[PDB]
Amino acid sequence: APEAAGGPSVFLFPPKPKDTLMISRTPEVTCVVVDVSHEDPEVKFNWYVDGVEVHNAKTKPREEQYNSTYRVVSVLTVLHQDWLNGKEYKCKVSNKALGAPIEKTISKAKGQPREPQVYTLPPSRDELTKNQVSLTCLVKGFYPSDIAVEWESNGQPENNYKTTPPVLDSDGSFFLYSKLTVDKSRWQQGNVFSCSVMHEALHNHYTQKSLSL
Amino acid sequence: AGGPSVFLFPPKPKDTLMISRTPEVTCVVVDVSHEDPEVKFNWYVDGVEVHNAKTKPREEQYNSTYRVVSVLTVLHQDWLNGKEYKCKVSNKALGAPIEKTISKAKGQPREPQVYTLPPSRDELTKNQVSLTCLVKGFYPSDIAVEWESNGQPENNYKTTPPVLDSDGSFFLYSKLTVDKSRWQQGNVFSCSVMHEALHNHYTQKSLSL
Amino acid sequence: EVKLLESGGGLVQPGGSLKLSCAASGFDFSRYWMNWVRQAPGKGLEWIGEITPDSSTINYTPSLKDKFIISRDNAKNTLYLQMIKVRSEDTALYYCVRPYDYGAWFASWGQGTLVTVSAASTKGPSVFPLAPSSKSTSGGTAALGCLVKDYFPEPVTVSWNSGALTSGVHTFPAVLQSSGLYSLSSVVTVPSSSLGTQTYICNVNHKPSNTKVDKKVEPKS
Amino acid sequence: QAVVTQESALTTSPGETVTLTCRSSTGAVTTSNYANWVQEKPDHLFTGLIGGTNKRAPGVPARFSGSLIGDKAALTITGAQTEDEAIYFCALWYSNHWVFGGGTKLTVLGQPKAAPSVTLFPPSSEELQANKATLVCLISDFYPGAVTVAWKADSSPVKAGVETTTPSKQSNNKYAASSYLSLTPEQWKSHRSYSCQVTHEGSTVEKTVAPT
Ligand SMILES: *[C@@H]1O[C@H](CO[C@@H]2O[C@@H](C)[C@@H](O)[C@@H](O)[C@@H]2O)[C@@H](O[C@@H]2O[C@H](CO)[C@@H](O[C@@H]3O[C@H](CO[C@H]4O[C@H](CO)[C@@H](O)[C@H](O)[C@@H]4O[C@@H]4O[C@H](CO)[C@@H](O)[C@H](O)[C@H]4NC(C)=O)[C@@H](O)[C@H](O[C@H]4O[C@H](CO)[C@@H](O)[C@H](O)[C@@H]4O)[C@@H]3O)[C@H](O)[C@H]2NC(C)=O)[C@H](O)[C@H]1NC(C)=O
Ligand SMILES: *[C@@H]1O[C@H](CO[C@@H]2O[C@@H](C)[C@@H](O)[C@@H](O)[C@@H]2O)[C@@H](O[C@@H]2O[C@H](CO)[C@@H](O[C@@H]3O[C@H](CO[C@H]4O[C@H](CO)[C@@H](O)[C@H](O)[C@@H]4O[C@@H]4O[C@H](CO)[C@@H](O)[C@H](O)[C@H]4NC(C)=O)[C@@H](O)[C@H](O)[C@@H]3O)[C@H](O)[C@H]2NC(C)=O)[C@H](O)[C@H]1NC(C)=O
Repeated sequence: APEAAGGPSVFLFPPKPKDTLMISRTPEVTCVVVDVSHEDPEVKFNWYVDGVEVHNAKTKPREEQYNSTYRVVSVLTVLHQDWLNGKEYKCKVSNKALGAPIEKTISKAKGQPREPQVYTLPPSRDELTKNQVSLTCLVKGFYPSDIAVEWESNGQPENNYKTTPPVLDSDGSFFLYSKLTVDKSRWQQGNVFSCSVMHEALHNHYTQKSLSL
Repeated sequence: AGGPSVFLFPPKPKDTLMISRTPEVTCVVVDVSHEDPEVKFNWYVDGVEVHNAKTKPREEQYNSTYRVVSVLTVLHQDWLNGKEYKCKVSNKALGAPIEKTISKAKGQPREPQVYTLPPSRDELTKNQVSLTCLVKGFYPSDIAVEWESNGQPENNYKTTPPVLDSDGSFFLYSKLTVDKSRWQQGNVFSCSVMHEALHNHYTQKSLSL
Repeated sequence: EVKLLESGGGLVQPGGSLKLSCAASGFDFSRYWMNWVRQAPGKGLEWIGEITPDSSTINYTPSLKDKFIISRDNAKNTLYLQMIKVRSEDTALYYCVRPYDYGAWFASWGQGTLVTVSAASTKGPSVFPLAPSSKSTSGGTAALGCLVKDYFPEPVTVSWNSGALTSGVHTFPAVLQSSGLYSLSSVVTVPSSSLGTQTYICNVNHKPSNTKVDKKVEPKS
Repeated sequence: QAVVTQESALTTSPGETVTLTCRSSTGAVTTSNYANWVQEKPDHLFTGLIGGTNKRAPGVPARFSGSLIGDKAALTITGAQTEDEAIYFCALWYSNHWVFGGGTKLTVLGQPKAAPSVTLFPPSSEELQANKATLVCLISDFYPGAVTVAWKADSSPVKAGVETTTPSKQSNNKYAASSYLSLTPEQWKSHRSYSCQVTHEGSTVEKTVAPT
């Protein structure tokens, strides 16, 4: 039986690609409840890992919205291997304004993981007439789309780089590009720039490709 | 449960750049039910009501809803001059009519810089190679990118959406996949870009071994 | 919360004119169509009309189109109903009604404002305390009240201790006397062991005569 | 113009399915009539239930549904509850105006009989000082909604000066009524007592008050 209009809305978010691929980092799944009325502000949360109920989840303080509604957030810390092995995370939301609870289930994108191929491209000859040059990192053939990409030099993330969102390729895998902008003088002086990638299908979940003149 | 949703789309970038082509703003209404027999559209250009839009007949979807589209032909000059287009959707089950507005992004237009990049030496182990077209420093984000080789179009390409850069301009990349043999043979490939801030709204950059 | 509060009702002479208001809060009033609906005594609902958010279209029940003028002022979050050359058949509760964003067109209703079309005079109420005693006590609770006599026209509302006392309040529907005047009573039930710790006030409002009476009610001696 | 017709009254029982209908005098009710349903509870509390034929308003229970059946609009309540006791109005859209039907009163059977709670107040000192006297008999929480009220001066019946309201349905489905006995202060002071006698379902509750 479906809910009538004007009731709460539930959005379930996956952990960050980086958090799942580093044992030091803590990956978490996020259950966000919107359109929570003032008349019925209490939201109850029930979490399930492959159908088995858990209790470690924390409910964040309810944020007051400009549109006169409440945003209620539940944060569940997940085990790195549990998320990667494809375990289903169910968030159950109970509220007085609801006729029946809303249930959202999140899992790592199903499908054979595919190893990204990482390629660094120097600036086009035509760009060498400019004050700033572009160093390109092509990351392709990866699955799922969850990836972390960074341009760095001398152990510093570079101040001026941008990465495109992943794009679905014709073979069902994904690709993206990350554009690093540097002053031409730094490129002409032989400084080494590196594109660092983290993905579940890379050996040791990490690869680094470096480029220089 | 929440009824219809409206999505208002800009014209195709190539349509606004070629006088021979007809640019249109499209007001799409989804989640229209069998109990929504009428879907009325009111259109405004800079808040002034216009009457030239055409509604297409409702189209049933596989999720048992209908999709209702209204198309408004726009002048190339009006879109490019930043006129605002508003679509208002109503019927007797819409106590609050739905309004959406669209216009070309405000700011000084900037010329795209087009750069072709060969495959990385590392990619030459694979049977298929990537030819890259970097298009940067353009404004607004409306742009068209295609590939050609020996007069004919190359269609085995994928282009990223425009990305907002650190200086307020946009960039994108277009990736053309070719068999290594075609690249090793010395065949010339071309990346063509259509944008308002290019000569005759078009430019082309070639790439060969 | 969506809130609609009608005002401007009361006594109007036959052939007279009256403008009602409906104050809206809790939503963006400029986004919605608004309706006016009425209910005459012993009758069903009758639609009066509606107005678009921008006032470009105003629709009316065909038979009522020359008797009413609907308007709105989005900046003041207010809906209006001008009633002109009213007759006895226009005596009714008038409701402003907001549709929900989608679906229900008659979703949110105000409590209504009563328009009484009559050549009779306004008459404010005489309020008398109905004192609690051992005789109005039954087990754990005691009743006390206010008698609101001989007013015209309806309605009268009664609150207790300025709205601070709400549990156990019952305001009874009025009796229509052979005289043409109305009387009603409001009763409040309190704990019997609380008798003698405080005095009470019934706040009697008779908006049609611009009269409010705050009557002291104390335990019987 | 167009006339909209509904059933005057219908009865159901807890857990049953009941269908309310809405007919158009112009012919078949279409989706272009955008059928609406409104519920009226006591103290003139109205709430819209349905619009656009079958769309529920926010907070409306799933047991309420709207549909079109051939040439009429319909409101179906599946698994009726005692709290569904109300008057149901339908409204139809006719190109440039809405038209409400006459409404359907819904009775939910099986509700237990409830004896009236009676409180009788004597005239106040203040009213007596103003040379008037009113005895106030308040009757509440009775079900079904029919009582008869009789007054006595000592043991003698009194009909002169009595005004009694019709019973009115309360939010809890039970009924309330009032009866007022107007006397002179001399009549009040000269009798040993007065009584308000409330008869409901053949049983009577009598309350007495005395000037002393
Ligand atoms: C019932 O079915 C409807 C139709 O969907 C089709 O049929 C069903 C049964 C499935 O098989 C579908 O796979 C199939 O597509 C659904 O309608 C869709 O609703 C969603 C919202 O719920 C709409 O999403 C919005 O999409 C915008 C982009 O839309 C363009 O691109 C789509 C491909 O990515 C394409 O499918 C669209 O047609 C549209 O294409 C453009 O159309 C214009 C006009 O003709 C052309 O000029 C362009 O060239 C086209 N471009 C391309 C690339 O083809 C997004 O912009 C939008 O995002 C914004 O809003 C969301 C909130 O929803 C934010 O999160 C976001 O940040 C952003 O602000 C949004 O995602 C979708 O477009 C609808 N599809 C169609 C075909 O109209 C119903 O949802 C569904 N109902 C239920 C109950 O399931
Ligand atoms: C009342 O207001 C709230 C809040 O509105 C927000 O603030 C106002 C000022 C505006 O700017 C709003 O646009 C803004 O959202 C509304 O809540 C929103 O409700 C809609 C649906 O009605 C939700 O849409 C869904 O969005 C998801 C994707 O959401 C992610 O990305 C959004 C930006 O693209 C963010 O706004 C979201 O917060 C969310 O972000 C992710 O959050 C997780 C943690 O929870 C992180 O791990 C991620 O990293 C992070 N990602 C990013 C890119 O930041 C989409 O998949 C889905 O299809 C819907 O479109 C909004 O998400 C939700 N906003 C918020 C902040 O919760 C209410 O709807 C308003 N009520 C009414 C009646 O209008």
